Amino acid sequence: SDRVLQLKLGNSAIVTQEAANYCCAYGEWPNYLPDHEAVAIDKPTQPETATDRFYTLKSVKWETGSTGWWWKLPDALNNIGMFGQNVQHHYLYRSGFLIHVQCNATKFHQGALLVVAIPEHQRGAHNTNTSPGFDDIMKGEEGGTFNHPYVLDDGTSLACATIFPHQWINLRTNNSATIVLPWMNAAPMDFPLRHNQWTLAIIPVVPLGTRTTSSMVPITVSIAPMCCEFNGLRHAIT
Amino acid sequence: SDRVLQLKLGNSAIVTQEAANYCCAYGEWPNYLPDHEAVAIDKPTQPETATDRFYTLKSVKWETGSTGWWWKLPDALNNIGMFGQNVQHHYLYRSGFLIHVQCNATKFHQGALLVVAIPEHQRGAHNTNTSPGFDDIMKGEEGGTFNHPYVLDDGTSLACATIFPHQWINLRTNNSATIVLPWMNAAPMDFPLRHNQWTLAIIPVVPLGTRTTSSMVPITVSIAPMCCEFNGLRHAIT
Amino acid sequence: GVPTYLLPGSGQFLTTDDHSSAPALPCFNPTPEMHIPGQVRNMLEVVQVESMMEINNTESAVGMERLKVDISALTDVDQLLFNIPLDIQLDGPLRNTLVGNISRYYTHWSGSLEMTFMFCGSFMAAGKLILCYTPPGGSCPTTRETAMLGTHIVWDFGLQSSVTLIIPWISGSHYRMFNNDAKSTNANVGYVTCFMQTNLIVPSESSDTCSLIGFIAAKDDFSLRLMRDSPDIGQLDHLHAAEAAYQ
Amino acid sequence: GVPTYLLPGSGQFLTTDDHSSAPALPCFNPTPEMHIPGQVRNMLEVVQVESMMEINNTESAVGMERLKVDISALTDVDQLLFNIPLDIQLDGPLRNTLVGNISRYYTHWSGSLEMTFMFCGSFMAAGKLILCYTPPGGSCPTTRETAMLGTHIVWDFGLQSSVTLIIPWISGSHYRMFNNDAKSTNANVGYVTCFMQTNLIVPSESSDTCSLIGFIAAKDDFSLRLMRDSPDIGQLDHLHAAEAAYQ
Amino acid sequence: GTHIVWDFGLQSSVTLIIPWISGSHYRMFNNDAKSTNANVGYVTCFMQT
Amino acid sequence: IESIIKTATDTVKSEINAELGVVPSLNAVETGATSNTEPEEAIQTRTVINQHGVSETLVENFLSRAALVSKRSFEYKDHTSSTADKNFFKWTINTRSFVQLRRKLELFTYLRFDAEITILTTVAVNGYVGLPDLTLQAMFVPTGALTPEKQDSFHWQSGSNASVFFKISDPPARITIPFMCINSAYSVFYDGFAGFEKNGLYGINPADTIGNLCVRIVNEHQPVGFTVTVRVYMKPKHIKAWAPRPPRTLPYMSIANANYKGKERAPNALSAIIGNRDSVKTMPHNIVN
Amino acid sequence: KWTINTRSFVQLRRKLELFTYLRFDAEITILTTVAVNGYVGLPDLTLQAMFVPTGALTPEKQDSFHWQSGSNASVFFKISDPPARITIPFMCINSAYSVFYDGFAGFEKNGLYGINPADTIGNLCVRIVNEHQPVGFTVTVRVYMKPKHI
Amino acid sequence: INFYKDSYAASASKQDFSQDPSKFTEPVVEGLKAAPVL
Amino acid sequence: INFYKDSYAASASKQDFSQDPSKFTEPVVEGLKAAPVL
Ligand SMILES: CC(C)Oc1ccc(C(=O)Nc2cccc3c(-c4ccc(CN)s4)ccnc23)cc1
Ligand SMILES: CC(C)Oc1ccc(C(=O)Nc2cccc3c(-c4ccc(CN)s4)ccnc23)cc1
Repeated sequence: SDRVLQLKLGNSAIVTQEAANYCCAYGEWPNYLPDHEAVAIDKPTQPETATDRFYTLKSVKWETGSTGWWWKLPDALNNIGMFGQNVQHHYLYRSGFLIHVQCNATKFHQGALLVVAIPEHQRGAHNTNTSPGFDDIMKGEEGGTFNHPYVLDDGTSLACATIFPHQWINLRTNNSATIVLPWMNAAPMDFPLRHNQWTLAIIPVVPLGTRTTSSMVPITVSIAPMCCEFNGLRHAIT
Repeated sequence: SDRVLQLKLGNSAIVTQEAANYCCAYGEWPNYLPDHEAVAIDKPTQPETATDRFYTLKSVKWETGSTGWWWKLPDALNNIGMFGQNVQHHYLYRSGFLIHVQCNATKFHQGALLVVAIPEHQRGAHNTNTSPGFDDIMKGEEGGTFNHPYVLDDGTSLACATIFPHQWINLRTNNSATIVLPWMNAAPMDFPLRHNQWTLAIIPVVPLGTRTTSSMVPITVSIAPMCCEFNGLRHAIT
Repeated sequence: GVPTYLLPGSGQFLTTDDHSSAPALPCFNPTPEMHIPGQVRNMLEVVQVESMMEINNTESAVGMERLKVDISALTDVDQLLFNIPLDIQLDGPLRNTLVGNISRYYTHWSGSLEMTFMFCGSFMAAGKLILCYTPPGGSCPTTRETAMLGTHIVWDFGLQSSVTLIIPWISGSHYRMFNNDAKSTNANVGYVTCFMQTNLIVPSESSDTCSLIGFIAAKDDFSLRLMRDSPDIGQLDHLHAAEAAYQ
Repeated sequence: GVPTYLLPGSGQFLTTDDHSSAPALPCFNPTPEMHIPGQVRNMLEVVQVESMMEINNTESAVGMERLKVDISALTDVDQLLFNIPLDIQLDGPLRNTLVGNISRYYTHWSGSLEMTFMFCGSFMAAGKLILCYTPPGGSCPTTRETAMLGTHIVWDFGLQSSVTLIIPWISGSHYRMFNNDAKSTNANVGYVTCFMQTNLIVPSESSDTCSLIGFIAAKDDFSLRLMRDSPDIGQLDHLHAAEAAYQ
Repeated sequence: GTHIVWDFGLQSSVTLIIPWISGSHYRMFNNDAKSTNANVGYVTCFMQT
Repeated sequence: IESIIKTATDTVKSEINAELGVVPSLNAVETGATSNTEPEEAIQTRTVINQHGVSETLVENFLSRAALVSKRSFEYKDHTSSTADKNFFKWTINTRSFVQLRRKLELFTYLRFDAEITILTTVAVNGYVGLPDLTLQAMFVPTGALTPEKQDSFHWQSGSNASVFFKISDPPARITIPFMCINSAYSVFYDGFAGFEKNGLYGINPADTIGNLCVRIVNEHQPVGFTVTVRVYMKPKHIKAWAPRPPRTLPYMSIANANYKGKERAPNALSAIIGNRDSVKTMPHNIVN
Repeated sequence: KWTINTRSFVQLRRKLELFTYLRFDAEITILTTVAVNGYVGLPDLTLQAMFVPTGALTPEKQDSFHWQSGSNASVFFKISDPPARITIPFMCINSAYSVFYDGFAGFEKNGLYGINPADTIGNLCVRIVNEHQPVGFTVTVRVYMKPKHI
Repeated sequence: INFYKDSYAASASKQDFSQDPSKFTEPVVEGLKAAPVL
Repeated sequence: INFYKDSYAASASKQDFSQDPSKFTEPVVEGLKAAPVL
């Protein structure tokens, strides 16, 4: 049962043979906006399979000195495929996300990644009064690296980060993690270029180690937007 | 339907072949004073067709430099026909009004008149602390001219004057305007020589223009008092 | 007697409080009510009445001239004619309007706007205009094929003098704020632009230049919230004769 | 009028009082409620979520390194691996945990704790551990055959990565206190100790050293009482830009 | 495009379906491979990890 | 048609149209009707169930908040040598002196309401001795009643005038005055003259005359002087309003009239109400990235 | 003038920051205390607090006509009174306040990071209504907030 | 709470939700259609 | 005791004893068993 999984969305599918169940954030599932919660009165476009499909980001190398990695949503996808085109042509966006994180190694490797989805991960800067600037936050498809993962770069606590939706990749146990994120905002829709609802954080709480011959151990991130809606059609900001 | 109109009151009738519907101010129609609102206990005279008929004022010439024109009611009619005689012999008056404004030009002319009936158009003076005097206000049959139509001569706003009962004469569209005014006062009757309930304002928001040979383009005002009642018979002030 | 204790806020004068208070004139009979035309019961009835926009708010437009926009025949296709700033909080063509003035007594707003334009050229004048609303996020469009991607109406001059562009309520939040930071994501509405769809075409005996009057009103989906002192009026001194009331 | 008299406490401002008070904005309509994921209604829901213990709170453990314990193959039987101080009031591995941080807003506590340990060695690594809870009264046990007399679980590494030790509520009183006197009979919980039950055994190609992550949560028999200011935060000065709010 | 992410495991083998995506009912076995009546597109394999 | 409106209207979903003879976006402004084009007719819409209340724009709520109508400072001292408000003042009651209330009231032609009056008193020592807890008397003097000449005149015996006595240590004194016009509504504007001769005041309806507020300190003077300031607040309540008006744009000049000058340059100049922009093609706060 | 915020005193800040979104009404208690400048007794002054929403004009002077408060909510209170108290409703333009905001406040890139524009309350303006005395005093105003209906 | 004998002493009456905006927006004698208005 | 006309003026509402801790403790799509979890 819990160990094998197939995810199919649009023209894309993923199989894993070493899942550890999967997380639905706060027990919710993505849905479209109902009429009794709607604000914008124009008829939304709902592209379905053109947007609601897995996009794969660039892989990152797991190293002995890694501090961990982060990507902000929708920012990381705002330039990718038909999701990106709808983002650029529309004032308002709403979606959930399906996050699938991939990392495999041999039975002689050890290491543990915390895979945590943080809502409203407002970052702090270290050792300054000046707030983080636009280019510190808006990393896009490449994402960022943690400066001080021990405090989640926000004066807080890695140890208590399990309060957020999460899984672990413990290389002994499993080689993938899956989190389903609902829409998570104070408004029913948002401008996708100035606010990120979710941050995916991948942090190596136990470092990668082995005594076999070393290999590159990549971590790969695949994200499917779910139930995408767009409102306020205009020219592309792009 | 909406383009042609005939108005018949007493021995007088007006036809127009280019109306733009007509306005009933605040959706009311003129009526006589009912017993449950009456104050003065003497039996009123109700002259009917002797008073409730169109009186035509002197025409004004529309010019390139015109600021617009105004007439106060009942003041403009207080010396005309049997309406004027009843005004002069009676302490108290009440009526509605039917206002019909006339202006025609060729299909090569352009221009737009705002025709607005203002209740209690208390005028200001420009650039002085001294209030307007009697001869600034009481223009009679001739009416007055706007000094600063942009602020309606009362420190206010032509742009927001559409909050009052109004029509436009847009020379492309129509050549007459009609407004029906009910009795509009805080008291059920009034002394007609010291208070004006209504001011007719005609303001050329778009100026008269053409490249045909020029002609005199007059604006003509016809007003019918409606449901006239008079109380407190005495000698004529006259 | 009844045992009692006073709470915080005892003895305060709150200007928005709502209590009964002692009648100074006992047994006074007010004047009977009389029917008066034009009773208003909600201020939203006033903002639904369309009123002229001051679109030509330019130097050398004086007084009444600021309430109209003059259009001429062009020799280049699809040219921009004018744009309208949609800021009700910052000074602009919408401020001195019935919807504008009443809304500036409030802080929060929601709902659709209508702009109506009346063509006031001669009967022989012809033309087509495109009026575009662009939702916020980028710069105001300067070309027709950019503005055409937004919400728009193509207006042909004819027997009906006037066209409406609806500005639909398109917003992430339930309300926007009348914020002095016009570029705030909680405040910016976007832009209205007018382009030639064809051209203004007139015969020799018509005037070569024609005017638009623009009007704005709220629709009945419109709502206002959080009352405030309007910045439209103020005084630095006592008014003339205000002192004489003490003399 | 009604005869009345004021009681003691009339006019006081008690910060935990519970009265209605005058609405400053009459007829204001708040924004409609919208469903948001993750509503919390009792703080006990948060303390039931397991969070990492800082067991390796030693000098030369920096940052993330403090959240794991490294285990190696030994050549002596039944050796002690680590102990966990159970003081939530005094600084120790439990303080910066979800149960810890929320509990430090309160003075009294009752109920069972769970510690979960995840083994993060390679698949080829094998071993058995014994995890012991000792009820209070004496010193922390330093030998396995002493610790074995308390409450314990013997953990075999396998396909299931993680074991729970329950710390059951064993107390004379209904509640304990978060007391700075850790040796008080109203406060001391006792000890958790980990020993080798067998040995960590790994092949040459696995890493010779492996890590445990320890987690703690409350069970749903857990209760907190008497709210207090948490000693986890404080300020000696105004914050940066707090003054600028007056400028 | 259309894809499957394959994790090696106890099940040895993965299927990629090439679905019939065509404007016409049929394609031709045409020696002009670049003809719009003939070209099917491409299959590519990349490292996911 | 009259209806009970508690919330903003719902939006219904709409389809593509393309119907001959139907042109809901065309209008005729010349009729004087406002555009009836609905959003569902201009664009394709979704369904929106709209829960926004409209109660904060009720006319009762818009006007019924307390605003300053009168503010007078006077010397509380031995006045034998003064030439001045000698421990009392008289105020002729009006709503035209403070512009925030004035502009709101002048949005309407007729208003009927009762007036909740709050009297706030504050004291400062003249240039310290502590502040005396004085007793004040406010007395309402209707039309044709005699106003007090002195702090201690027998007019203050108030046999039939309404008086309120209040301490500085009290909460603000509060009373309600009924709607007291001799007409069914107050005339906020009056296009008329107050008397039967030609010299009467323009612009004030005689029917709306309230009277005088006379305020004294009841205490005899102390050996040292103080300055006492009285503030009067009025809240309209039980309001009816008729015939809404274009708002005031130019600064008020006088309490006696609507006279106007404008600011020296825009905003709110007589030549230009809105501040200028470089052209009708210039967007002043244009977003650029 | 004070620009209203919850971030200045750390005990309340840390408790609020345990959550991502909060919806509540704010019970506000205003406590005033006075000391003589370096004795004459303490004056029983009247204070005016006025709430100035976004886009309303703030007072420039103790006696500016902004204090006439035609449409702003004001409370007048004495130092001898119990603390002044009022409730402010939940006033966000969203269904909840954003305690944290991973976003930027404006459509250009230079807007503030980390503050949701939707949660702007406004300004609290407090004056002494009394004219000055011949001698100086120091007046301290303390504002307390209690969330309710959370 | 109102123990005064005069009804004008009462607190404000904020319950009148009747509107008729057509008396300002549509004072035309023949009603508009949803259809050429002229 | 609440004589104010606005319901937000009322005292605090301390009566909501509904909990669902599983949305934080058990957000797994297939529920745990009391039984090997993997
Ligand atoms: C002494 C005490 C027992 O009685 C009183 C009596 C009156 C006052 C006082 O200032 N009232 C007032 C101050 C300001 C205005 C008014 C109004 C207005 C309604 C419409 C207007 C336009 N013209 S004006 C009516 C009644 N009052 C008013 C204070 C105390
Ligand atoms: C003058 C009198 C009549 O009205 C007032 C009005 C306001 C005040 C005052 O300080 N309120 C307040 C002080 C501190 C915080 C707030 C909040 C917040 C909720 C979430 C926040 C995060 N951003 S902030 C909301 C409303 N208020 C607040 C005092 C008196």
